[PDB]
Amino acid sequence: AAQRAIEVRTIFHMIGDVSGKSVLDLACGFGFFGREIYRRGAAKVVGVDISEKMIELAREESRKYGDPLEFHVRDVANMEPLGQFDLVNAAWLFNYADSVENLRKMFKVVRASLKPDGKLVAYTVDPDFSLAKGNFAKYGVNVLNERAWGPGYRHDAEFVTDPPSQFSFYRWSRADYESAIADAGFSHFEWQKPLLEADDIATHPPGFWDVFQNNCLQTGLVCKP
Ligand SMILES: Nc1ncnc2c1ncn2[C@@H]1O[C@H](CSCC[C@H](N)C(=O)O)[C@@H](O)[C@H]1O
Repeated sequence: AAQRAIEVRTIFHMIGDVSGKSVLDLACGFGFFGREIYRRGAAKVVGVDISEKMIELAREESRKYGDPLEFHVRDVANMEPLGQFDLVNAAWLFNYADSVENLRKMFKVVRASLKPDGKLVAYTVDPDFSLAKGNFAKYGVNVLNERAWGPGYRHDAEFVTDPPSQFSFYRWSRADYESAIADAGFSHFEWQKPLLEADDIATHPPGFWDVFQNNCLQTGLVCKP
């Protein structure tokens, strides 16, 4: 999966120095980002996922490496309050909101989870992605279709793995994201193009990254109270 290196680089560029910070890792899966955030010096990391199966995995991972991550099974859109943190990290949370209403609830939960000087770092589907402009299979995500779903779009996809793992997500428009951000009470936000570097260009055949730059499936997003 060639895209994961760039995603990790972009996320940690947005996060910056985590030393001594408290961190809430939303849609945490098995804990990849929260666990690495801790490795780089975070004071405290809490992970939340809606899947009991994923949290069971995430807890076994922390047992294997002996790290102090704490995990919770919760639906972020309807989340029991969990305190306030210096940093909320949300890699692949918002594209699982199945309605604009649910996207807006998620941004409100995030804002309630933030200290006044805190920040949200998020990775999500670029609203401008258009399936016709090029698939993302060569970067690790095979987008199979694109269907209108209310004011947004539904995509069925699969990770280019063995076996290829199927999943489904939602692409909400930039205007709906920015409305959810503003109405949740974030005074500032910035979209972050993924940090494709000269080193990436040099280590791949010419033009390998053209579709990635012309029709990126991913985007970063940083919001501050
Ligand atoms: N409403 C919701 N609340 C919390 N977690 C959710 C959710 N909808 C989907 N998820 C979780 O979000 C995850 C997306 S996969 C991303 C996992 C991890 N952040 C990583 O980057 O590796 C899945 O584990 C899924 O269970």
